[PDB]
Amino acid sequence: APVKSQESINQKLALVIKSGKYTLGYKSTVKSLRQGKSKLIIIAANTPVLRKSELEYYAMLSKTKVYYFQGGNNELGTAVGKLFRVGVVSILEAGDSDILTTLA
Repeated sequence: APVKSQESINQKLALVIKSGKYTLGYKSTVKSLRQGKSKLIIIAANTPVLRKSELEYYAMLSKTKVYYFQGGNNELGTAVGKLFRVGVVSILEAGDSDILTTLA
């Protein structure tokens, strides 16, 4: 619902995911964050303190920005395939648009 126009992060991130490199769902992000290889994580859930903080810890172990898209709707599933129905994503080689040096 793009009245919360922060939501256009989805639009720019799908524009990226068209050819820039990503990972999807807790284990898949946690994997490639522990590979150090991200520059941005999306967490589209109203995420509890210990689970946000572990993602945030991997964002800090890697060199990665954190974006809490925490509106329960998680419209981010438009960029990545809504089947997860919470939107935890991370972006690595964004070789398309600037997104993770614009959010920096």
